[PDB]
Amino acid sequence: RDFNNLTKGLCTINSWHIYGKDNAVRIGEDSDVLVTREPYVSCDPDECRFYALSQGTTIRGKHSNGTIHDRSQYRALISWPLSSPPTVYNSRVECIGWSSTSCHDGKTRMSICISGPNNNASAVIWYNRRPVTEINTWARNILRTQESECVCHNGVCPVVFTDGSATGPAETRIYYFKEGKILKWEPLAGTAKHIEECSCYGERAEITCTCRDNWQGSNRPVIRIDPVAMTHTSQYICSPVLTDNPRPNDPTVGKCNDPYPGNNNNGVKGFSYLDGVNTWLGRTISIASRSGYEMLKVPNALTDDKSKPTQGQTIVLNTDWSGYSGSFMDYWAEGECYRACFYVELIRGRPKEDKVWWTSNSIVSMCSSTEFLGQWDWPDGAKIEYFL
Amino acid sequence: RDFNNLTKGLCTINSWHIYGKDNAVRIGEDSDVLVTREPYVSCDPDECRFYALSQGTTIRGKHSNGTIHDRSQYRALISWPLSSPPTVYNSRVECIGWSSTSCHDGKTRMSICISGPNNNASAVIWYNRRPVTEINTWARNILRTQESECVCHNGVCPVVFTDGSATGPAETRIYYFKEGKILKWEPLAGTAKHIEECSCYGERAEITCTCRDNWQGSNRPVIRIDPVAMTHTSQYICSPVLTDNPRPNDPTVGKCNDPYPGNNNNGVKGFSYLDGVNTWLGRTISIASRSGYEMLKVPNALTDDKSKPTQGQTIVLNTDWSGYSGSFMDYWAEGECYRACFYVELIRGRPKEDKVWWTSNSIVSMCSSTEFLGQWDWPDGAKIEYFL
Amino acid sequence: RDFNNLTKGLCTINSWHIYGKDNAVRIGEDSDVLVTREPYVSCDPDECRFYALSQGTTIRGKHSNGTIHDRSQYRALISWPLSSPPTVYNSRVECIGWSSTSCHDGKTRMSICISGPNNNASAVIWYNRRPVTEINTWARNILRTQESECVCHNGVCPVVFTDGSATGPAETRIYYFKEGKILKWEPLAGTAKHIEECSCYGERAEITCTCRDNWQGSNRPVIRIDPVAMTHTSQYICSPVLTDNPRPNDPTVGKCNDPYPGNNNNGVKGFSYLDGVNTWLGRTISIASRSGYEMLKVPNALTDDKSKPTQGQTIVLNTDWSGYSGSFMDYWAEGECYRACFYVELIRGRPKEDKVWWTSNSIVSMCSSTEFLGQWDWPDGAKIEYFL
Amino acid sequence: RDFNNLTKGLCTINSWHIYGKDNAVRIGEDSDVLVTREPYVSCDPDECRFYALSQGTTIRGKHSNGTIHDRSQYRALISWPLSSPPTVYNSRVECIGWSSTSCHDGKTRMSICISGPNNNASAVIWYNRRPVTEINTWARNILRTQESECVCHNGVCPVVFTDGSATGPAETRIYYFKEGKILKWEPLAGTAKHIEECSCYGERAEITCTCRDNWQGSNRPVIRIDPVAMTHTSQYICSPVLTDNPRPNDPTVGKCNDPYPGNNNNGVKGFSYLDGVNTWLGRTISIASRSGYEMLKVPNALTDDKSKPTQGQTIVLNTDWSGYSGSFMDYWAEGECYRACFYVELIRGRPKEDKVWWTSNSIVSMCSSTEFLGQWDWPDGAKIEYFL
Ligand SMILES: CC(=O)N[C@H]1[C@H]([C@H](O)[C@H](O)CO)O[C@@](O)(C(=O)O)C[C@@H]1O
Ligand SMILES: CC(=O)N[C@H]1[C@H]([C@H](O)[C@H](O)CO)O[C@@](O)(C(=O)O)C[C@@H]1O
Ligand SMILES: CC(=O)N[C@H]1[C@H]([C@H](O)[C@H](O)CO)O[C@@](O)(C(=O)O)C[C@@H]1O
Ligand SMILES: CC(=O)N[C@H]1[C@H]([C@H](O)[C@H](O)CO)O[C@@](O)(C(=O)O)C[C@@H]1O
Ligand SMILES: CC(=O)N[C@H]1[C@H]([C@H](O)[C@H](O)CO)O[C@@](O)(C(=O)O)C[C@@H]1O
Ligand SMILES: CC(=O)N[C@H]1[C@H]([C@H](O)[C@H](O)CO)O[C@@](O)(C(=O)O)C[C@@H]1O
Ligand SMILES: CC(=O)N[C@H]1[C@H]([C@H](O)[C@H](O)CO)O[C@@](O)(C(=O)O)C[C@@H]1O
Ligand SMILES: CC(=O)N[C@H]1[C@H]([C@H](O)[C@H](O)CO)O[C@@](O)(C(=O)O)C[C@@H]1O
Ligand SMILES: [Ca+2]
Ligand SMILES: [Ca+2]
Ligand SMILES: [Ca+2]
Ligand SMILES: [Ca+2]
Repeated sequence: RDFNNLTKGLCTINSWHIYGKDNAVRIGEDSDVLVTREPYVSCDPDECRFYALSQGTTIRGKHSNGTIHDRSQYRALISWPLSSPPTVYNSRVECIGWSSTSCHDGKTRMSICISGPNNNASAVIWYNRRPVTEINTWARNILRTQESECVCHNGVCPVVFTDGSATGPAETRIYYFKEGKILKWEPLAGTAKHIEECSCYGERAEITCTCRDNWQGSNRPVIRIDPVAMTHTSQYICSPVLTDNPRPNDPTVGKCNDPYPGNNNNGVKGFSYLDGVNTWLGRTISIASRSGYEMLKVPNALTDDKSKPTQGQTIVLNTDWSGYSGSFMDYWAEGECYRACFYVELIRGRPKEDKVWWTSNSIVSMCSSTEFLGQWDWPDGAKIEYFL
Repeated sequence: RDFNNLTKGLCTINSWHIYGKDNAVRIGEDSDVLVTREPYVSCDPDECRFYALSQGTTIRGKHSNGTIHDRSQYRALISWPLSSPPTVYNSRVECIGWSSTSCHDGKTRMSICISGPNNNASAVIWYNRRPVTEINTWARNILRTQESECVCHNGVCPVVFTDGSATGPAETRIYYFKEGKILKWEPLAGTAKHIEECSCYGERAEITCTCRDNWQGSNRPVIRIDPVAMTHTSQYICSPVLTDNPRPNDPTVGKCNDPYPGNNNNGVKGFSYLDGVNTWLGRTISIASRSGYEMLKVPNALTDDKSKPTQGQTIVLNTDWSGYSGSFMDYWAEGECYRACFYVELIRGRPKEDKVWWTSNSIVSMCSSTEFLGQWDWPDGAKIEYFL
Repeated sequence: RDFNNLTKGLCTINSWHIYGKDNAVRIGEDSDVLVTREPYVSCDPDECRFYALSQGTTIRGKHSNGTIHDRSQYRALISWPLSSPPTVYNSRVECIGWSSTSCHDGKTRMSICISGPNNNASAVIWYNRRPVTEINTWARNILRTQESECVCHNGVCPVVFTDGSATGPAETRIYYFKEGKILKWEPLAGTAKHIEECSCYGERAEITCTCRDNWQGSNRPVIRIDPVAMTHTSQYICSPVLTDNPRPNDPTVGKCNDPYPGNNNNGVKGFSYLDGVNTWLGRTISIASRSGYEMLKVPNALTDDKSKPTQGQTIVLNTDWSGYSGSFMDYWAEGECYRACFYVELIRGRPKEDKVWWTSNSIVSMCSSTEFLGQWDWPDGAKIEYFL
Repeated sequence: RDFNNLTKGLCTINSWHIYGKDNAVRIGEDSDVLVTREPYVSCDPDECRFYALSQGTTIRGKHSNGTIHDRSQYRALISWPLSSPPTVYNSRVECIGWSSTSCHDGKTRMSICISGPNNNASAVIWYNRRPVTEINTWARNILRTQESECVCHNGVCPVVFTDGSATGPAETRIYYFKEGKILKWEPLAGTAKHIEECSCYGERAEITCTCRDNWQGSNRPVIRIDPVAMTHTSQYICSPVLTDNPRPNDPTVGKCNDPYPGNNNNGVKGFSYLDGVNTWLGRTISIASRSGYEMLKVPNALTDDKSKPTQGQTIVLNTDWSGYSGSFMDYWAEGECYRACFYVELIRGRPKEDKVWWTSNSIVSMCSSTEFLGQWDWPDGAKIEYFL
């Protein structure tokens, strides 16, 4: 009933514990599970849920053929109970479209879906499950947003959008929403040169987003937002522990204010928690494909251009498929600190497994522990041969 | 807890944004989706839902054979969560029958289903999910009603019924319900010559219904209802932009008080928003079949017999199947005006696609934006060949 | 929150309107619908539901083979939303067993299931969805009860049980429950000679049950219960309009205090509303099998041994299968009178349709109207050939 | 809203009445039922539910192949409505892992799941459906817990864990949780020599757990816990009525403080109610396999090393498969005493039925009656041949 404020710091991250896993592809082999991609997790004050972009067809359905494609009229933001699969029967549609974000402000939820042709897309902003505001494309080139949850502070929920080229300069804007209405927007500033798919979290009245530089950067750009002043800055993770994909091999020195070069015109959505010595980065294990997943403790990664790992945890083996990854937290949990969480999208099917005509995924997520817990690896678990 | 009153005017309609889409036929290829037709959308104070007439069988079911037929003992008004498909497992039965309307009065919902043989049908009026009033056929020839939501003002919810010929004069009545009980009824008056399937909306204490003249009219008849005085008038859309189907080509001058001739004994359910310069008409793109769908801004369409379009938006391409269309609004949304919405029924199967033995549909709906948003088209999306 | 009292009389029954229909066999041809039999309907203060005895298998399932049998360890009382089918996914288990009754007292629901071998059955009485009281077989021969709803007055809910022979004298008891606990029980008294499967309703502080005399009677026995005094009487419907099945042809004079002879050791569950001139009897149309269903207005049927029909309504054609029938009312509806309702079980499969190895049913129900409504017939609607 | 206290004694157990049965394997032959094992039952103040460890696949699914294995990344604690089957669509995930316990403290529920590799497992303790505490393996050898409900008193919920060898001494700890946080833990004390899979219940401020001595004991070890002092003792059931499996034949004298020998390195989860003369033991009927199930009244079983049965009830015939068994009660029921309940896991498939490639189960549960009720037997009911 009151707006949530980001009054807590991050809990100390000494390891990662299992939080949720839906095993959707394994289950959907013989049940009515929707084809998805671009998943995430997001909490309300009373419940945490899985989110994704449906493809408007089940995996066993004949319409799963062609679901490698990102943008169609048959996609929607859906949510469903934590660690359940996204089924026809339990999935709740938040809005229609092929790019999305969602977050709860303490009173109710804002959800945003973008749809349309590449040269004529529009965002619709829903609040309390009703449409409130619409925003037309400004650069006529795939208006797109975070693909993971936004974050609110005292009713203000900033959102990062990009419109324009994926392979060159583009037009990124930060919109400050309150009750679904635009209070303010700003063009991107600071030293980040290209922004896509920001993964955001909040602590002590500041919002930190780790994004994707698709054009040039194999280091990740970072936007930090003041939701009270409604202003921001941007830079890159200084660390030579490079966290995009594909990427070149790790150097000994990163770049703070420019893209680390070697790979152009590609990338993957990812995240980090940047908190002094309590800093952890996620990356694919493979430098070449969306394969494996690990967390690395890299003290002062944001500001130290020579920072290297001091601790890690494997999440997905390099012999298993990963995908997108992003940040969320339960802002309504008990205790004195916010417990960092993340999910990894485990992509199955095309293009890496082309004996099937579909592309989908399942989800695994973890939250931080102050213990030093033993590690397991967490693969999707399905046998593609079963679908043949 | 208090009855809703129609105290707001329409918001300015500068374009249409995507509101919901269930992709039911695509999904139902490989999941337990009910065969439907005659869908619509209707809001409660806390939730908006999809509605339709079930055929009492799934699409993949063997009993889907013969579902081209309109009236059987196996039909029911069902509702289900917005943008979900109507499945066996999530569909809520409102009442039994093969013609329906439904609306929430601010306190609770009235639903009306008609059933019976052609010469002996009866309406049952449910209120708060209990049967309250029954009305026997008066002309012994397919008692039938709106096939989209009714509208209430201070507890009074008028409903348009017709009984008698589809190809000649018939007996249309306006019933004024309150808490499921008949306060009053009137025979149709004014200059409309035949009435079927009224699509209604409310603003500033007046209810406007755009209907179907099946007998002679390719322009659409309009009934306007005063729910306080419980009186009405009727006429036609004066505009030469003709909105029934099938229809002749558009002339340069319409008819205000008579059917525009050229096509007899056929039609399709449709709608309009008639609000001075803020007037938008829906129509099929094709003059010959239920094919394509567009919105056209036609200032003063109701009263100006030479009014032509000043703006439009394609909703469904002429190379895709459409169907019935109708009006609803979220009367319980925030803000200072009512946002116009509509749905289009996207019919698949018979008679146009006769390699399958069924007829069903999916739903797409839009609401108005005060922005000038880019357009997409929104087809059903299923491949009939998959069902062979 | 207070116990319901039976303070109203019956509404005037001038005809019957459609109330609910699940089309379960049609739907279950291609969806996960449970095999059932012995269905009924029962209301809570906020909701009316369908009830039946599951067979613990779907209709398309291989375990549907053998479901002609009445009593197994795999049966349960289930309930589900009105006019939905009883599916694996929406069916709520009330208790385990192969004979049941259920009713809401205004505060919460009592449900009773009997299970066990023929010579060692026991009833368990649940109240507020917890087990409270148990009753062991007293005659060691299929302890059994109503197979339709019980009725409560000020917290007292009487229930009719029988234990002993189906083809000879047996031991019938009336148990008076309050909050799941036995206040009192009585052995059957009056002139009814054999009692099974009582269909009960309540009005003006009196409960009337129309039952099945399996041993000798083709007229139906009637128990009338005073739930305040906790006493009862019994007799037969005096009317020569005979309402059991199988039965001989109607005579011109019935029997008030003895079984009307001609058919031994068989019958079907049925019901009536006995209310002076406002008296309506249900029966199968066929005298030989569970085929067709009609309602007949038979003024003073209970007390007039020459009473004949003055009005009727066909519910199911004689060319369609029927089955069990029973009474319920919405005791929590608005208005000044209780509206009589009933359901008919539409049995499909064995023994009448033996090309399938299963037996199941769907449900149709009607409530009374004070109008003289036109009639339709309401068959199950499934094609058995589809299941071959 | 207040913590529950164990203020009542056990009701007198004169027999066992049927409480719930899901028939999951029968149903899942033709519906989307999850593969499970290690089930139990547990009540909240408003609802009792079935619980089990999913295998993250349906039974008909191709991924059911290999589900004989106990520990994978695809397992989760799920719960679902009482006597329903665990389906994809109705199952709620409590946490991720391959060993679990769960209990409600009167205010909210604690659930515990352990996951990880054998040498590096960890428990996560959820409370109010959020992760609160984590515990790393202490002996690096399959950290594991009860596989049935825990019990709380004034907010304190003790839990028994074991880590280390299954075939030798191991390290068992009793953790005392309150609101998901560790108040205290103790190493196992008393004369029990090996502890696994404790089945617990509470009465008069004391918690009694009957466990599994896998290493040496065919009598069952017992831990009794004081949740106020947070202290415990342990011993064995003195009775010569031996209740583990496999086991040697019953002797005439048991052992109170040592394992009864004859069978090493194997066992099954089981339970008892130890209450002076009101003492009942469950066991498999077979001494060799998980076959049959009976309850035996064995006065003073705990303390009398010559105690023999005075009464019994067969639950599952020796010609039917059983499995794990455990205790729960509805601590929130009305009345003056706690009614003892239990479930039996009915395992189907491997290793005993190896013509199928899966292993799963269904559930049956009973609660005590103060009547002397007739008995039935309660098999799983599925035909394995149907799955071939
Ligand atoms: C809105 C949209 O189409 N987003 C798509 C993006 C963009 O193509 C890139 O961010 C380049 O801008 O990336 C994906 O293709 C990918 O890499 O898996 C998936 C995603 O659906
Ligand atoms: C999941 C999986 O099998 N990953 C393998 C990948 C992929 O096969 C290709 O990168 C895709 O083209 O290749 C590796 O050489 C790599 O990139 O580190 C090794 C890894 O074992
Ligand atoms: C009650 C009823 O049968 N309504 C049917 C109507 C009427 O036939 C026409 O309005 C003529 O009166 O139109 C349809 O056939 C149609 O055109 O798709 C469908 C609809 O189910
Ligand atoms: C969805 C679709 O394919 N529509 C086509 C229709 C139909 O084929 C017929 O009208 C049905 O008989 O025909 C058109 O000539 C028309 O009417 O404008 C062109 C349009 O492309
Ligand atoms: C408890 C029980 O077995 N009830 C069964 C009864 C009894 O056999 C009769 O009432 C004779 O007592 O009738 C049926 O067989 C029937 O006629 O369709 C179905 C029902 O399940
Ligand atoms: C549903 C149905 O087909 N009913 C028919 C029944 C059954 O075939 C047999 O009674 C069953 O053995 O037979 C009749 O002669 C009858 O009894 O009145 C006519 C009726 O048309
Ligand atoms: C955590 C774990 O693996 N538990 C497994 C246990 C242990 O192996 C034994 O208790 C020996 O410690 O027993 C089972 O194998 C069994 O006997 O059916 C099933 C269960 O899943
Ligand atoms: C369910 C079942 O069939 N149980 C039978 C079992 C099993 O076949 C084997 O014990 C498994 O190997 O064997 C018995 O000799 C036994 O142990 O008492 C008899 C019993 O009838
Ligand atoms: Ca990049
Ligand atoms: Ca027309
Ligand atoms: Ca009889
Ligand atoms: Ca053992």
